[PDB]
This record gives sequence, structure tokens and C-alpha cells, in this order.
Amino acid sequence: ALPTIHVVTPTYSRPVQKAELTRMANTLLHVPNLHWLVVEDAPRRTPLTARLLRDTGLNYTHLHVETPRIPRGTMQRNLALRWLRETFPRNSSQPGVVYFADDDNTYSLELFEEMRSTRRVSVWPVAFVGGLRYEAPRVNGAGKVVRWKTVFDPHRPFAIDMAGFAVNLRLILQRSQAYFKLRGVKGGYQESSLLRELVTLNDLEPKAANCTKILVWHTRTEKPVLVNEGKKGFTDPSVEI
Amino acid sequence: LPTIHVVTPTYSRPVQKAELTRMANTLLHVPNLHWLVVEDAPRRTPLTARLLRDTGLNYTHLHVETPRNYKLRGRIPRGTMQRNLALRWLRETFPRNSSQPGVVYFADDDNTYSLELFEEMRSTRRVSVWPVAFVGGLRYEAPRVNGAGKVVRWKTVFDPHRPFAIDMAGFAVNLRLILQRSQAYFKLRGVKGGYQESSLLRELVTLNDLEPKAANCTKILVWHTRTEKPVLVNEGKKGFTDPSVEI
Repeated sequence: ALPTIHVVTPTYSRPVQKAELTRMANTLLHVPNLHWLVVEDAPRRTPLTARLLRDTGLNYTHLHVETPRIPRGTMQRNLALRWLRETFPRNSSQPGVVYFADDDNTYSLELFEEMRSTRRVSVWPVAFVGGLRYEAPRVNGAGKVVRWKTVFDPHRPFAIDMAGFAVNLRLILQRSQAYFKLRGVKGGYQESSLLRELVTLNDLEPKAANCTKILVWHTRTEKPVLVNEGKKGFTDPSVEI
Repeated sequence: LPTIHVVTPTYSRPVQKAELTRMANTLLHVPNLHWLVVEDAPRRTPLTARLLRDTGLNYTHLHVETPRNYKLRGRIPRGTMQRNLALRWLRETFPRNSSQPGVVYFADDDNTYSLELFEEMRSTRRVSVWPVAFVGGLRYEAPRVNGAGKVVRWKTVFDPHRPFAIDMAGFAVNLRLILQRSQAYFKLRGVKGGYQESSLLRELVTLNDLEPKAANCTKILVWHTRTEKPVLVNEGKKGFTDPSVEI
């Protein structure tokens, strides 16, 4: 009865894409009962992503939706939520947990073991976010979340990064109209726009030893320097990177 | 199944644990792999010792401090002394005629490596080479091979005519060769930019003895990705988060 972890990964075409998806896939290959829901920000599924997913052997679902003329990945994560609701029935039986994992963060294997038992919504510290070494939920001696240890808008409903929480699939199916808000939404408030509709602070399940350990890092990859390619290009455009 | 000795120089900085963590997640899939982690530090750090122990990987934890003086400027490539320490350790641990099937690969802790890469380098007899993405100001640099299957040059814009126009992550060396050429180390000082790889390789082999990998050097199996410095401006001068919390 090991719950399935649906990892929702929005992605888009840029130089370092294949590298990011590659080291992420290498991490995910270690996780049992995993379903990788990859959603490309493109007018159609790209062959680069299709082939990489195909060759991993992982159980994946490859979707796509192009963002028109709002936080990156929003429409993509939203498409994943709709897919989940159109694929699994409200009062379904197959247990699952949903996690929104960008393709460039760094994930420890222990993170997945921690979120797998999520009953409602689970939370944990995330490194390198909010201009800090890490942001972390504030948990009391009783083990309940009572606040957020952050510097940027510490009073928002849920002051936590996308990579800091997971949701039991049941809640996603029940709250069928809850999506990430892309309309008039203040910075750093998108996570709240969804979580506020799904759970209350006191029902959050603190992970990572009552939020004292860092199991996930918000790593950013530098844009590669391609100046020597010139205007005409030097390397073979048909060679995939 | 030859053992792959992955030499990884590393040093303490904010993103270190994350780099080692995702690199470990990749290496854990590789059979018969020996991770030779060499820290730039006066002693083994608890962070690295603990991480290595918990991975479950076969490893050797070494360390040597790069003198503070060497890191200053009013040159010396990062990790040089650490890579050289690994070379010296291999020579002191394995007998010259060890014959023990092995390959040596210098893998920095921030690059991205595919699993296929390791199987390509595992069969190296002398020195193997392959394309590497995001180096030399290009999408990738790749060795150029002739119809006879021999490397005859390098597809690069920056000094393509140097002895070996290739990045650290683009080659592997048969352990036997390393043990035989006991005096070959990476140049320490006065290293001309982009010439350190050549400084070692020229003492180990000739162009004609290189073994092209990755579908005759037409595929990219390793990427020279660089991680951005995390913004810690909200920590203030007094610090906001707990310094005891390991990240």
C-alpha cells in the first residue's frame, strides 16, 4: 500500500535543460512508486524531453502547455492539477501524494521518504530561498506549525517555497476548483493561493525532524556563455545538449 | 568490471552539500565505483565525512589545504592540489605493476554526469576522450576523429591547436598508465588558462593513442554546469538563520 508520489515538474527549453532533467532523473530513479508528471512550457512536446523520459524507464506522463504573452511554471503546474483530477476519481482508492518539484532544485532521497506518508499537507525547510540560508516553518513543542521563519513577508498565509510542501492527492481531488492563482497575486503569494484553499496551518504535518533539517535545496544554474558560437554558430545545431 | 576511481576535489561553501548530494545520487547507480573525495581543508570536515558515510558508496575521504596565499591575487586553478593529492595517493596505494583493472576520472562536484558516461569510460586502455557541454564559450567542445578512428584534433574555438584542447570532465585515464608515469601531475603555478589538462596528458600519451568515446564523439554525455551563488542578503550582519543548522 506504498503511496505513489506524483512529482509535478514544469520545464522549458533552454541550454541547461537536458542537464537539469538528467541529474533530476538520476535522483528520481532511486524513488519507488514514483510517477513523474512533466509539463513543458511549449506549443508541443519536444523530442528532447520525450526521448529522455522514454530512456529512463520511469513511469511518466508527458504534457505541454505554452505560456502566452505570473511565476514561471504556473500554467504548467495548473495543467498537471487538472490532469490529476481528470485521471483519478474524487473518492478514489489508490493513495497518492503530490509534489511540485522544479527541474533545477536539488533533492535528497530522504525528502521523498518524508513526504510519502503525508495525510493532508506536509511541510519542511528549503535552502536558498527568500534571501536566506533557508526558510523553515516554525513548529512548537507539540509538533504543530504555528508560524514561518522567514524575512520576506513572514505573515503571508503560507510563507513557504513550492519545493517545501507536498499534498495528499485526496485533497487535490476534493478541492477540484483549487488552482495556483496567476491573476492579481503579490510576489511570494502564489503558494498561498493554493494551500489556503486546501488546508489550515494547524493541520500541516512538519517533516525533517520537526523542521530542523534541510533536505531540499533551491539551487540555481548559471546561464552558459555561448559567445564563441558567433552569429553563424560554430557547433553542430543537430547535436543535442 | 574495471573499477572507476572518481576523483572529486571539493571545498566548503554554501552550495557544497547540495552539489555532493545530487552528485552522490548519480554515482550511487554506478557499479564498481570508488569515490575519491579530496577536500580543500586542513582536516576532514564533519559535513563531508557524514555525507559520504550515509551515501553507502565506496569512498576514500582525503584532504589537503590549498594555501590561503595561493587563493589570493593582488595562476593556480582551483582543486589542483587536491587532484594531485589523489594522483599521489593512487601511486602510494597501488603497486606500479598492480595490473588491477581501473580507470581514473577527475570529476568536479558541480558538473552534470549521465550514467552512460561511466560505462563509456570504464573500458579505457590508455586515455579516453569525449564531448563536453558548456565549455570554451561553446554549446560544447568535441574531439575530432578521422576515418581510422584516431583523434586528429579538437573542435573548439579557444586554442584548438593546443596539445589537448579538452576540459577536465572530458577524459579518463587507465590507472595502469597513471601508476607507470609516476611523475606526471597537473601543473601547479603559471598555468596558462585552458592548458592544465594538456600539462598532465602530454606526459601520459600522444594524440594517436587517445580512445574516442560517446559514439565516436558525436554525443554529449557530460555537462559543465555552474551553480549560481545563493543570495543571502536577508541574513543581515548578525545572521537570521541558525548557523548550527547544516545546509
